[PDB]
Amino acid sequence: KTRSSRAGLQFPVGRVHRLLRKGNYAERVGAGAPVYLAAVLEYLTAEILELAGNAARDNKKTRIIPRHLQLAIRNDEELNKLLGKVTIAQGGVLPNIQAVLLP
Amino acid sequence: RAKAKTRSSRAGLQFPVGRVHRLLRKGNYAERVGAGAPVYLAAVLEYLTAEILELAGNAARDNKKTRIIPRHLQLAIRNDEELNKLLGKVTIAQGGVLPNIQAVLLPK
Amino acid sequence: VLRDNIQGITKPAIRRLARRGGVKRISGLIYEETRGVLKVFLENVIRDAVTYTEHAKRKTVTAMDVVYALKRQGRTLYGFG
Amino acid sequence: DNIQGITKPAIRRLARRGGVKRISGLIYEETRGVLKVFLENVIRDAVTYTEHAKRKTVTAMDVVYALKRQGRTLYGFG
Amino acid sequence: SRKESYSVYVYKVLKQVHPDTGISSKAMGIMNSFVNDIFERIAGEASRLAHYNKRSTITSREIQTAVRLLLPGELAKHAVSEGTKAVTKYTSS
Amino acid sequence: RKESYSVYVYKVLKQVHPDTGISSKAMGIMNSFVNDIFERIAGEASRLAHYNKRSTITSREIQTAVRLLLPGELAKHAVSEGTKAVTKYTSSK
Amino acid sequence: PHRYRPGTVALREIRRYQKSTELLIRKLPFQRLVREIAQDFKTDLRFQSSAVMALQEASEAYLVGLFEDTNLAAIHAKRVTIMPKDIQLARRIRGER
Amino acid sequence: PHRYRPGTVALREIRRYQKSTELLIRKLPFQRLVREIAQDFKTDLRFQSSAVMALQEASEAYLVGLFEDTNLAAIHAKRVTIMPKDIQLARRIRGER
DNA sequence: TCGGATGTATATATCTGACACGTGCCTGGAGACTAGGGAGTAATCCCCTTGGCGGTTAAAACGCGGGGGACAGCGCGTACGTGCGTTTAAGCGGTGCTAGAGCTGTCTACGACCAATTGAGCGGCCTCGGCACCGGGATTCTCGA
DNA sequence: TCGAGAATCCCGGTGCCGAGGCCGCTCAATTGGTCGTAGACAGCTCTAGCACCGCTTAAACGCACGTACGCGCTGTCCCCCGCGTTTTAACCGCCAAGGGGATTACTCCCTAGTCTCCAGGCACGTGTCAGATATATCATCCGA
Repeated sequence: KTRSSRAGLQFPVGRVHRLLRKGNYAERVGAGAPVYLAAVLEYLTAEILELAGNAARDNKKTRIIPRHLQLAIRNDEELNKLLGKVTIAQGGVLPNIQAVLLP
Repeated sequence: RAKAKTRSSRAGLQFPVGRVHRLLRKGNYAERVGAGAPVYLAAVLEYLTAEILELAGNAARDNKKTRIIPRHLQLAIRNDEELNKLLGKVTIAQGGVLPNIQAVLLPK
Repeated sequence: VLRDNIQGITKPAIRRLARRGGVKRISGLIYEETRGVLKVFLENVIRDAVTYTEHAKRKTVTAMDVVYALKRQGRTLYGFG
Repeated sequence: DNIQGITKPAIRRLARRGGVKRISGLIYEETRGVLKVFLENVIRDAVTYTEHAKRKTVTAMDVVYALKRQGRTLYGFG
Repeated sequence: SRKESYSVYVYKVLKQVHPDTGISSKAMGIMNSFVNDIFERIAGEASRLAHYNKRSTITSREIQTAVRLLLPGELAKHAVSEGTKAVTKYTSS
Repeated sequence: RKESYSVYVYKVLKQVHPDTGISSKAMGIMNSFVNDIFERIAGEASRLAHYNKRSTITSREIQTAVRLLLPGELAKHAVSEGTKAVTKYTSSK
Repeated sequence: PHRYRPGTVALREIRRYQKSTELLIRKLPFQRLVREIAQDFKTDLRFQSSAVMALQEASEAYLVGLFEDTNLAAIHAKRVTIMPKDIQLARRIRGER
Repeated sequence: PHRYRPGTVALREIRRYQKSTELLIRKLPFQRLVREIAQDFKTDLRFQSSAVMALQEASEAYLVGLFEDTNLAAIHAKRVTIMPKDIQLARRIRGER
């Protein structure tokens, strides 16, 4: 019955519709806008989580921590471009030493 | 019904208050808009316009020009510190640049 | 069609832009560097301008599309529109 | 005098995480100045939000909003 | 159709500031673009301020806080003084 | 009662990695990312609807906002998934 | 015979192009380049003259700010001639690379 | 005896603080600095723990990014040691100054 | 370039406190049904964008000295690392306690909405004055002496 | 220093086009009511921010010591600038057309609004194991 299962998604289409209606974005909100936005959000979340799981596995760890999210975001050209101006707390930095400093 | 008195003249402003109320109501900013919000916003906008026009007219007078052109607006905005900070990511069309030659380049 | 019009941004035009920028002496590779920086900037702006145009079901890129595309990247062109 | 609590080794450690090999002496003050300016800018807007909210405590959401206003979005606190 | 522009009011302010100074069409368009940009900036900040505090209305205090947040230093200290002085004059009919 | 995306972010994680877990700090970061992207896309769609004198957010506006926001491959894949989801939603009544 | 020394005819024209408010780029070549670039996004587009002018103003403002930063970077390295590495460093620090 | 040659330990501690995710700054001194700075805006202010922590995480990230740009500005001048002029160049180009 | 000696990974016991899982319930999401207004489709108008040809000439492309600045190499001395001893204050784990953050119940004043009413501002039309342009004279810089 | 020579400013005269004022008239701002509800105000609770205190010990600080690197100096040369000549294509004007961007008209169907029902996800509690820590066991780098 839930619109998330009717569209084959996992994010809540109903909650997204409620937030779109109560968010002061437009006078009225269409019927497929929540479905489209929930699909896009779920796709981006899946991309982030699949990239962070690889980083967590490369560290012999079965749990995702902020450092793994930072590695996944900074090692992807497009995710780092979408989140260029974002700071991840407890995420550290990307290991990068300039060649000039090396002996 | 009495004589019609505009809300922008009752408050003493020159910018319109009814138009600002209408733009705040048809702008999807909030469900409701208070009575004093358009007055406050119109007063702020009028002050900010007068502040720029003062320096633009001063720049036009320094150039022996009666009228204000975009070059004078750019000269007014870039010279003043706070106007430059407010409009630091803004490009004024046909405004040119502020004359600034680095001291190193000058001849000896 | 149209091809290789990036050379229409001649060397004197780049030197005049540098002079207005306050540059006293220019190298010989600055022209090729600038003709590749300008192309990137123009592609980035025109992609969003054409997106705005296509959304409105139009075939002409209006000045408002360019203004909105510029304001999207935080550039806020005053003047047109 | 609390700006001296940001010691020379702390600035050196931040530089090392930033990939720095050698540091001049005047950096340990040129960096304190920048840190103080940044903190003042962020705390001004945080306290503005706190005062508008009719509150006397600065919640983490006020700092998050003040940072998001300056372009430095922060993930992890709300 | 009728396009609405702040030309009349900007000209009024110019004539009360500089009685004998004109303004061109391009400078008038730049002033209209500046007024629209600042209007939308302050209005968006006020909307976000109302949303953050779970409010449902934009009062004069949200505009005051938006002006304080957006205008730098001495400019905000003067704009707040004009906004409050205008609101006081308004509410004494 | 406070509403978060923890349940859905955890379900997606079980889809993409059935043998890994996610910490509390990472869940907070994922909620802050989802909220930020939602706000970005919704604001862009609202501005798009405002520019065209329309008063309805539709799949057209959300798709154009996604195309404007996300980079090339990310935007193409997001648009494909959104269109597929809208099509499935519609056909299945 | 009266030849100016290499370090004067160039500050001159710095003062000139900082005093003026012109465009400094030919208009037809820029329009042609804009159309060429836009062919990659939608075939058979009809640019509005105001759009082509706004593009030119924005592009030259960007190129003047970039050259200011390039000048600063080239002066930082105790140089006068701007090098492409100066542009690279300016864009890298600006957050465009 | 085994004095690690000048520069080699400096090569280390970079691989140490880029692998770690800690704060690198003492927390009580930073809280005291935050309160002292906030006195100038409102008296008798109380701060939330998640607020001082948020300020610390933001400021340290800002400083690390500034030092990353500053190192590039210093390498540009054919140097290895950062000087304050490198910080000023990075701030000026980024738009802070 | 191997000998001595540091500073990383590697392997194992041992907690423990976050993580994932029952649970139940209550609030928010479905499901049906109605009204009406946004917008989608059709047709039309005109305006403004594309396309073209001719004449000027301002500007770009070219080629040639030549000087000045970028680059490399040497040297010096200083200031910034490296390590050792100390001492200073940061954590940490308790205590108490009290401001004030957060949630609830009235109920009152304020904002939305609607129905005439009209004047402010938007559109169209001169027009003369501010500004651009040219011609020449006076003024200022410049560079080889 | 000095004066010929080039660049620039000033001063005036002429033309020209747009900034500004005036008239007409819409339609959006004003006035005056009702009505519903958002939040102002008082009040209660409980929680977490603050203050303190002892103790341990990790980190910061100060001080030799040395070496390597930033900065200044000198020499080369090469490459960029100033200038004169030759294209050349921008640019202005003036024409023609037709594509499509703005309008209105109509209607229809899609979304808001409301009532009713129910399920899922949000606090809450609990076992338990993923990972952090103490302890012992090979890449590299410093010196003849």
